[PDB]
Amino acid sequence: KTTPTKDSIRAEFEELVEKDSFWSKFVGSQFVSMLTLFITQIVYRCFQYADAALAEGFISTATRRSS
Amino acid sequence: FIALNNPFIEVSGAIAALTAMISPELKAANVGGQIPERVTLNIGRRINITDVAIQDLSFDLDAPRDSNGYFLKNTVNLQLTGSSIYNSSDIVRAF
Amino acid sequence: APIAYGVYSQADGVSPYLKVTLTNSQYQVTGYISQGAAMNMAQNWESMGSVSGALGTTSVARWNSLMVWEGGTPPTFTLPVTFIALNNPFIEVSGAIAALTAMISPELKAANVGGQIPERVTLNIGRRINITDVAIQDLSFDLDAPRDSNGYFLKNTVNLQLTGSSIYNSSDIVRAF
Amino acid sequence: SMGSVSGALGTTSVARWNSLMVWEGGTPPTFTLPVT
Amino acid sequence: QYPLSRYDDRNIADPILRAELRKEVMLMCESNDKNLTIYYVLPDEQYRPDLLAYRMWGIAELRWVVTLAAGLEDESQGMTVGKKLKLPPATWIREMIRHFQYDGQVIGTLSI
Amino acid sequence: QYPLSRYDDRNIADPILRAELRKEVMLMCESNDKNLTIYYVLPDEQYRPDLLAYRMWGIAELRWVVTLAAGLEDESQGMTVGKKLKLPPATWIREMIRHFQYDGQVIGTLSI
Amino acid sequence: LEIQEVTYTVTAAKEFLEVVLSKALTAVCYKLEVFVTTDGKTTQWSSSTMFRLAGSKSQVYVEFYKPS
Amino acid sequence: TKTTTAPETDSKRTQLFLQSVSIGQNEIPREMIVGCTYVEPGELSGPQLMLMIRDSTAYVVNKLGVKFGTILTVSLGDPEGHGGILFSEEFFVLKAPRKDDTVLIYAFSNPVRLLKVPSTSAQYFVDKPPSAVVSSLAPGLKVNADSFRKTSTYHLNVGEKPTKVLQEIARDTGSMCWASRGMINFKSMEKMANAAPSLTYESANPNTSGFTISQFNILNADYEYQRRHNYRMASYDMTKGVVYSGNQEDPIKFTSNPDPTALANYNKFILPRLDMLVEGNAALTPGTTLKIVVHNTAGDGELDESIPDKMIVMSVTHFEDRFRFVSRAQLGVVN
Amino acid sequence: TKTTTAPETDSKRTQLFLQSVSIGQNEIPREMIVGCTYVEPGELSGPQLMLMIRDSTAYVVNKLGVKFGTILTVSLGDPEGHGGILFSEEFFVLKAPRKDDTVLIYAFSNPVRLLKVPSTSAQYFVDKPPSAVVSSLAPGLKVNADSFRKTSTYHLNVGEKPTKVLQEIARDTGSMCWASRGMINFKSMEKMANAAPSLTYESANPNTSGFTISQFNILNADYEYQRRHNYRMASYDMTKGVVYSGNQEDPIKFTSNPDPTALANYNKFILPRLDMLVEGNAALTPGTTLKIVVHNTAGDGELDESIPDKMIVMSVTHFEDRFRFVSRAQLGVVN
Repeated sequence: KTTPTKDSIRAEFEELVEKDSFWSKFVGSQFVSMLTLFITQIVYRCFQYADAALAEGFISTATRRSS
Repeated sequence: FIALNNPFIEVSGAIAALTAMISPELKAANVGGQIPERVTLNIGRRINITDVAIQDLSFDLDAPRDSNGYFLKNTVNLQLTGSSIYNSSDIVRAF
Repeated sequence: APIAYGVYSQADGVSPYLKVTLTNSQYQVTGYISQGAAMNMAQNWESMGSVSGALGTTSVARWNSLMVWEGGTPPTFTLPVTFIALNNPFIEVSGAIAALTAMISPELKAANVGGQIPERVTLNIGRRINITDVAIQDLSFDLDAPRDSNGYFLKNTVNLQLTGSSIYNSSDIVRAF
Repeated sequence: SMGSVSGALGTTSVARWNSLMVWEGGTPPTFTLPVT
Repeated sequence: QYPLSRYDDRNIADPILRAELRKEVMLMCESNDKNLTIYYVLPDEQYRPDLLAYRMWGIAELRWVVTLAAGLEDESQGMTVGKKLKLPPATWIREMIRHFQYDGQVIGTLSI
Repeated sequence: QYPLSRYDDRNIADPILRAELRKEVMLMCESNDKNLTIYYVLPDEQYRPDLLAYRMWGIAELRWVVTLAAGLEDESQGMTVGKKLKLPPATWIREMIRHFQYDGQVIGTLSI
Repeated sequence: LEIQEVTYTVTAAKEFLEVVLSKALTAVCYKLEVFVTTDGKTTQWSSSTMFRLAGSKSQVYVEFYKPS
Repeated sequence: TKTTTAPETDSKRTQLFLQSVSIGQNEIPREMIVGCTYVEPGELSGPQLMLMIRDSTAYVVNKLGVKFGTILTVSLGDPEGHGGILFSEEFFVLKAPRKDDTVLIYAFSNPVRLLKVPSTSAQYFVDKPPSAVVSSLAPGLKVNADSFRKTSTYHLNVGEKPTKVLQEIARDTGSMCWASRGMINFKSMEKMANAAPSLTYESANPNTSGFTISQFNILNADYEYQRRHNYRMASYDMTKGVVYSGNQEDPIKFTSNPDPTALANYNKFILPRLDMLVEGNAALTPGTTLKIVVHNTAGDGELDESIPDKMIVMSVTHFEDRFRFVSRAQLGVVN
Repeated sequence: TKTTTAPETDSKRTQLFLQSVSIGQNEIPREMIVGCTYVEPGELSGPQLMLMIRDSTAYVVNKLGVKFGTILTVSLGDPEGHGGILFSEEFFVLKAPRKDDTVLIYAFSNPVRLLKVPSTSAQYFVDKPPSAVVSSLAPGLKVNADSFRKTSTYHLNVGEKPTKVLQEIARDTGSMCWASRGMINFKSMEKMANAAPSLTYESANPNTSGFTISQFNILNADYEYQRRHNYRMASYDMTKGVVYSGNQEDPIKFTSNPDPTALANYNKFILPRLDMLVEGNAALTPGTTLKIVVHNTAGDGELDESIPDKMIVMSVTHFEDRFRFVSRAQLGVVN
């Protein structure tokens, strides 16, 4: 998915985790949710940075005076 | 009721008897026996009514008790009714 | 094994004939009998009839000349239990109230459907009246009772209403005594 | 309230379950506090 | 399925067509209407627009508005402590996102 | 006509087609899902899986699940006392039985 | 002859990844063709008898029939 | 194959009107049924039934499978009450919704249900006596008829119910139809007016030797039913021309059959007069003639002359709840 | 000319289902509206609306002039509740009586209102694909279709609604129609039976991960709807003779179009089974497939097998009073 929400990344981790002895135990737990959210923050930052820079590149679609 | 010689026969058996008279019998084969049985009431010796129906009952649970656990005194509040509309000539016979 | 509460012990000198016990699969509560307990039953005897259709075969088919039976109620009780602490206030007065409050409530987190319904108790008044499958309907207690230095009640009083779970037959209700 | 009739009974278990009192709902605890 | 909140600007899938909504929001945030609120950046909100969004509106997905109004492109650069911001209510921005998400037309378009 | 309890595996008449349902149940019992229950075999349940089925679920017709999970073909073969078993809930089993009785397709089939 | 298609995405490597058609589609079937699409490129994958002479890079698959 | 088995000895209980209900060889406990409504109409609309069954455990619909096409074996009677009759019939279920831990079952009588099925193919009876047509259309009922005179032709098209042809036969013969208790009935209207009563119903009399009416309704709207039959019939016959029948001062109306006997009986019917509610008599069936005596309950005990002495039963409804058994009837007079 | 303006900043309030109502560029205060009923049906009867507005000062009808032809701009959504959706639609007012210091407004959706106008002149489409007919009849809606195969001829006479031709197209193609939220929908019936569910509704389960049903109705009357479709279709074709289609043991019925593909799809429909009432979900639209699990609340927690696992939504009704937001749905199964 192009738009990453926390639920999508957590679901990806859960899909990848299964069929393992160690990790499959902790599928539903607080630690996994916190780790996934902490990781999703970077993905959100990168995607929004790309969108914002692409938008502000042109004069016709610039949203700020300095640009 | 108040016991003088044998509490079970005088005070603690009467309440069980009344609680038996008030309830129906639903394990009976015929239809007339499934309705609660009717009673004969006699107030003193001078007022007689047949086929009365008991429609309410109550008694106290803070009555004096015997060393074996039986009541020595109690009181029962009863509500009774006739089973048909009496005629002018019939009702005089009850007295 | 249920957990005991109330005035179950014999250190106070009161006979078991003057105590009420409520027992179920988790708790057991014991208390005294106050001055206003009672037991009640009722029946309903009787519109569709008219004067012009009366008379001066079974007796059930003639509903215009005789009285008819409609239904009845299971026996009901009103028990204002009483507790007083003598040795340890928590297990006598402040624990029994919590036990009753737990027995009156449902449990919605259980797996089975039948385990979610409030459970039913066994009532034994003194030693001579015993009724099974009794459902608790109402409950109440006061909040201005005397307090201990640690904050637990030294005396209380609980008013309860109990009901049967079915209509009794004439032969069955005699056994209850 | 009213029990019922035209019956009693001597498959069987289900009939009795219907006759037994039903649980309908509840009420959250309430208080009456005269503060001073 | 994993949906999106109604307060997210990502509801418009094209990064170029989102420019109209961003321009309208930024133009509002520099005006002086009577429904505007004044909020200063606290010392603990230098790197966290989510905290500012939660403290102001109660919704945490509106951090893109806070990033836009400060004049930044990424969230990794810190805002200047003590910068005065003016922020509109949530309903307006929400309907504005919906407007460009659906109608998309520019305010003032003449139709027949 | 003698009705079969809705929790019986005999509800599927062919012993070969019942193998798929048995495989699914065994695969679930060996996983590490978060709503399983852990039960150890007690000394008085060595030859009686029905007692275990009644003590865990409350239903006595679920003894085939206990026999399957323990690893025996015959009910007269004693279980090992103290063996750790993981057993799923009853509604899940009923749903699987219904699916394989009225639809009878593999869990990962693709349809149009 | 008529042509109908069905598609399945991959979430992880399950090391065998069997794909099963429906009962009705298997009732009416004449040929089967498999395509795998990765980063915009699509190719056919040939069939093989068991895995008799292929290893570690060959794009092959094996057909099978369920008891149902 | 179907086997005829003996009744079981575990049913020791006697009821008021509804005695037992069974699905095949299995019994629904009788205490679970809280309602019952049995209707016997005066035309070929068949006997109907409706049962309300308390089902809180999801047993009647879930495990017994009660839907379209279920056949119930119902035993109805009153061997102790006012009328000691007893009979057994089979019913066919049309629908059964479930609401509020209750199931309402709508059923139709099987021998009449088979007569209310649209025809897949057309059948024509050319120059056949009415008896052969009735026997061929309904081969499962006993025929009780006294008003068959001539022979004629009848047509049954595709998609039409067989009951339509029977109603046409009734109209052409001038009789009254109703199928109840295993028989189909054709009874002439002219001979019904001269029939002696069999029961006596009285009001405001407590020393009566018969039964008693508790509630009754007087209908004075005789024009409401005579409005539709106030016409002069006419039709075309290729060898006679135009054939008329009926009065001389009424408007004309055209039909198709140019049969003088059929035309003469086109305007015969029964005029309803009274509705009454009694205390559960199971001997009241349509076609019964009763003697009615009504006294006034104020003034000077004057008899009501507005109610005729002899009346015929048209429709009967029996109803049993969990406490009481009641009947309702509609009475009428031949025009 | 019409100008597209920005929303005002004076509307700071958020509601449950009804967010705002406006007439042009002027707003009716939201606190004055005490009722709201929005209906999305499963056929081309269009979305409907009904508002009850308290007007004691004589302002809504007197000074605003609300009568036939008033266009309302209504914003409906639920951005915080169970389903976070939000949309805007326009409505056309038909009538608005005033009683007891209150006004009841009956409105119809404008894009469908334009489709429910009788035609002044007749239009015939000779040998046209269905897509062109749909685009020409309703040029304001987006078309969502998957069941168009062939080409045929359609006729629209004087005084007939354009919706009739669309319903005929649906019957000839075998699909389901409903126009909601700016789209017109044609979805095939054979592909709907193989669709995976999207939501889960459970009863008597308090540990569920989905939503919860509070009241539900079980309908067992499947014959009531199958009675009308139990026929064998036949028609006349000048080059083939008589053309049949359907079963072999059912009565015959004649139609006019001798098209085998149209004849085959003449008897397809959806059979209603269940009605339920939930706690205000705004994501429930017709065409949705749900998974339903029902537990029993007495006896031993047995599952009810009389309710199928997957169901389709047919009709949806949303209702908001001044305290609570509720939804009602009708569910069915493809024959």
